[PDB]
Amino acid sequence: IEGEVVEIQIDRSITGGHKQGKLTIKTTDMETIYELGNKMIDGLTKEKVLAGDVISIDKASGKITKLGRSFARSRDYDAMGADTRFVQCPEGELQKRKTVVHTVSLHEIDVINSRTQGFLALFTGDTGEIRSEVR
Amino acid sequence: ETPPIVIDNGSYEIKFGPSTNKKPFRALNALAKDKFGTSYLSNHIKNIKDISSITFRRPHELGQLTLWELESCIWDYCLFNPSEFDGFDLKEGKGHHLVASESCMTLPELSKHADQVIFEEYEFDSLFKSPVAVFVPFTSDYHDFQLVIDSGFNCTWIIPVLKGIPYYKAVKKLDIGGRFLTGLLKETLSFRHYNMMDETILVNNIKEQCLFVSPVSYFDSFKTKDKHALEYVLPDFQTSFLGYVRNPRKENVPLPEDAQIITLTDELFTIPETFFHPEISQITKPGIVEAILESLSMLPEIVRPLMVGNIVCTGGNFNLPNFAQRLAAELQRQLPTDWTCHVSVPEGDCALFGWEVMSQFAKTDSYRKARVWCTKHRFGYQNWI
Amino acid sequence: KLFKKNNQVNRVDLDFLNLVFTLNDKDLTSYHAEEISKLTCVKNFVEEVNKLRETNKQLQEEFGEASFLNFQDANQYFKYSNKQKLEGTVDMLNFLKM
Amino acid sequence: RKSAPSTGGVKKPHRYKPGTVALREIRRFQKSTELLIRKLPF
Amino acid sequence: KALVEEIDKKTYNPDIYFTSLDPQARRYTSKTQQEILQSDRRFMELNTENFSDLPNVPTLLSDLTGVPRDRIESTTKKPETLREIQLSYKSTKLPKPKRKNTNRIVALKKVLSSKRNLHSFLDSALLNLMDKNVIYHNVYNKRYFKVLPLITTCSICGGYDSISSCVNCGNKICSVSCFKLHNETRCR
Amino acid sequence: KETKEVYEEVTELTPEENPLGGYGKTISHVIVGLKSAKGTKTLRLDPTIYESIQREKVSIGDVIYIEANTGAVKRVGRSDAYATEFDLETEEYVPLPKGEVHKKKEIVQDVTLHDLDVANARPQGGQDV
Ligand SMILES: Nc1ncnc2c1ncn2[C@@H]1O[C@H](COP(=O)(O)OP(=O)(O)O)[C@@H](O)[C@H]1O
Ligand code: BEF
Ligand SMILES: [Mg+2]
Ligand SMILES: [Zn+2]
Ligand SMILES: [Zn+2]
Repeated sequence: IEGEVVEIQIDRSITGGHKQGKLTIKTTDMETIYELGNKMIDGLTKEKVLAGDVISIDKASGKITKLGRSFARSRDYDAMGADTRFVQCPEGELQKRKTVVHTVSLHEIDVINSRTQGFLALFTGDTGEIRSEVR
Repeated sequence: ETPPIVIDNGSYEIKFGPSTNKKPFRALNALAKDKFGTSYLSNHIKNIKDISSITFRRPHELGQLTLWELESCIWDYCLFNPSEFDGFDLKEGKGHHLVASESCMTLPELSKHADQVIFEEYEFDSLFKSPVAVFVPFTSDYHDFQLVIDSGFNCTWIIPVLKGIPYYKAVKKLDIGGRFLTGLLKETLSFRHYNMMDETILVNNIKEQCLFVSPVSYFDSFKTKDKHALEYVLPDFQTSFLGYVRNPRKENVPLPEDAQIITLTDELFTIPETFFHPEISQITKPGIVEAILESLSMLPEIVRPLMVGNIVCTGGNFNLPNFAQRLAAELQRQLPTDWTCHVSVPEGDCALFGWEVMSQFAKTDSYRKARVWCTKHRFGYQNWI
Repeated sequence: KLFKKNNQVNRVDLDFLNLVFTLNDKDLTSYHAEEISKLTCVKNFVEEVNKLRETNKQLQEEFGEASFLNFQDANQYFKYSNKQKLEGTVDMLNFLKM
Repeated sequence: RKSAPSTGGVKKPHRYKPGTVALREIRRFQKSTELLIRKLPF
Repeated sequence: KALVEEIDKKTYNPDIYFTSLDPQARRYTSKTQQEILQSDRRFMELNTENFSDLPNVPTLLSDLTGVPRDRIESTTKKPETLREIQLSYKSTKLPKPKRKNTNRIVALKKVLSSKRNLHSFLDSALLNLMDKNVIYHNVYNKRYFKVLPLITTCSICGGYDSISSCVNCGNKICSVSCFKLHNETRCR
Repeated sequence: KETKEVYEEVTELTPEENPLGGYGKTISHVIVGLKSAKGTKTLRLDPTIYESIQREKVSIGDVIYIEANTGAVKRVGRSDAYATEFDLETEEYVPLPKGEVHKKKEIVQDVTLHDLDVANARPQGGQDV
């Protein structure tokens, strides 16, 4: 789920419930509002997310993709000083499930499986005689 | 005459007939106050050709049965007419026995007045009345401990029974019943279509013939609605008064009867879901499962698993398909693994099942014990607490 | 994700079978080892596994392996609570013997 | 007995008609040419 | 996160950060009788099988429940039964007592009339049922609504997939068109 | 070959105190409950398993499977029972398991001694040096 936001609501723990949260998200076509998920307050507070940016959330992963700031009207967004690479025009509809095609080779898979952090070994070349049963 | 007349006082239909035939007869208990200038008896409503103009006053209301004049007229039209109902003849009934069925929530004043009405107008020498759950033990040979659900036309009831005797201390009621499916069904049809007025049998027969009860939850029903749809044709009131069932794979009749094909994909499942999650229908009803668990909680732990071990169903709410497996799955949940529950609900038909049960009860010694203060120790339920 | 999904199916705990023994060195002696491995094998559990088999027999006499629950045990709930304990504890003591 | 009183006497079906045609015309045909003040005063 | 953050020695609220981002005016998360009133009204309508009877339905529910009809209709959009039972068959029924006034009615009212009506039956004081209602209904809690309560499927197009809720009304919407018209026409 | 008995939402959890010694504080017992599908059942255990499940960071209302052999328990995920608790979330929906409160399954494994001795020689563990 992507779309331009306006502000971010992150509340504290109170008597009634866990927290308070109501994100209004805008796009080119239609703008709506959603609510937090307890963990999402921590996820949004991990980084200093500025109010009014195009950030995409995959609920299957929960990874914030701060691609750029909210385009909306560029009269207030005409002198960023570079940054965000000419932001991005919002696409409108929000509920989208797009497949991701990833191309990998057998070496990457076995190197990843071999060690605790196989990607670092892949990027450094210290694999050291990978065992055959893994292969 | 030892074999009595098996009278089953029901809000929708009152069963009757002798205690010998294997097939009970049908007679709707309602008045068709037709606006076009005619009025019909209890068996002259199914032969009328105009339905878009009617407003009935049923004797049975949310509380109790009210219009005694209509009930008496239906009684004297039913028993004193042997041509309409073959094999049903009785002039006075001085020596004839009688069996009557009524709700457990009957007030003492109603019990006294009704029993006196029987004793004075019909002069039955002996009679016996009890709620439908009390007939379950009669099915020693007669049973002792069962749990009975009475999904009545007015209100659904929960009856714990021990020693063949109801336990009225933990009796629970839930108004969700007949009377209601047609309610949200008609409301949804009016919301998704045009406005229809002055009709009370279209939605009822629609529920009776082309609905079922929520395969396991709301989810299966609300996506499988499209593939398992059925386009019931609304009978246009300009020429027609009764409709028929159509399905996109087993079309009974494909001709447009006065056009106007209604696509019943959505709202096929609302009422079949109000029995457990009324919050979907924006109503604060508990549900049958919450009521039964509350009644069991009030029941002592010594007797709790025994009642859930033998579950039976009474009433016509179970006539529609897809009812036994859902309730079985539900009672499978809630109850922990320590206590195991067995499903022994009647196979659909229950009004006839209760008729057969009371027919059997008329042939045993149970009827000869509490047969005629009359509404106190024989028809009275205080001695059975 | 595509790999660490069958660990809930085909995982086998070699540690459960005591096949990681090399890491379990610096905490044990043998004077308890042989004594317990014999005593708990025969004399400590002869009075337990046989008692729990007797509770199996007690369940059988209780109600037909729960067959006569609604007809015989209908009016008695204490025997119900005995029957819930018997088979559970005998299975747990079988686990204890393994 | 049976039913000595009643036996009908008065029944009448009615309600709606005048507004149904107007609403169907409004939905199937837009409205224009609004009211103008009387010509002779002007 | 980026290293070195500038704090103005004010606000200093690490967990709280927002202004409102409401577009909802009211307090959805924090600070009823309207719910139960509409519930009983739509329940009596659920009892009715006629749409022409709908004007007569409020009169029936006012006569049965006893609550005034005017206030209920403005807000929301059995002794009586014994009374018409007594007046129904004045020519047939004969109400003669048989000592019934001093033998059974006391314990009868203790057992059956412990809760006078269905509303009391669902809220019996002999045990707990409203808390039982909340425990069983694992859908929403009371008072503090941390979820911005909502409703059912697409109300116009009849769609099923991609359901969501409009900001103001809360009327559930799905797909497009109906998701747009149920927002524009129901924009409150 | 080897057989395993495993116990599989969670109804509740509650610890049970005075240590009668120099220890600071502890719980005499811990009582928990598991929902599952084939009926629910409560469970009494030792605060060690309570500590382990606390380290697993599992919500009170959640689906949990607990190993009877050693007590190792991992977060199965957010159960399907508490669906759409809020408008947006990230936890897996994890449909509730269909089975008894406790389940016994037979496992057959085929390994070589070469895996055995390298497993023996290679050390394991967590934060130890
Ligand atoms: N086709 C149907 N679908 C669902 N429910 C039905 C159908 N036909 C009848 N019923 C229900 O069966 C109930 C039977 O109630 P009944 O036993 O007559 O109550 P009582 O015993 O109090 O007179 C009716 O109240 C109605 O709710
Ligand atoms: F009142 Be019913 F339909 F038997
Ligand atoms: Mg009946
Ligand atoms: Zn729609
Ligand atoms: Zn809105």
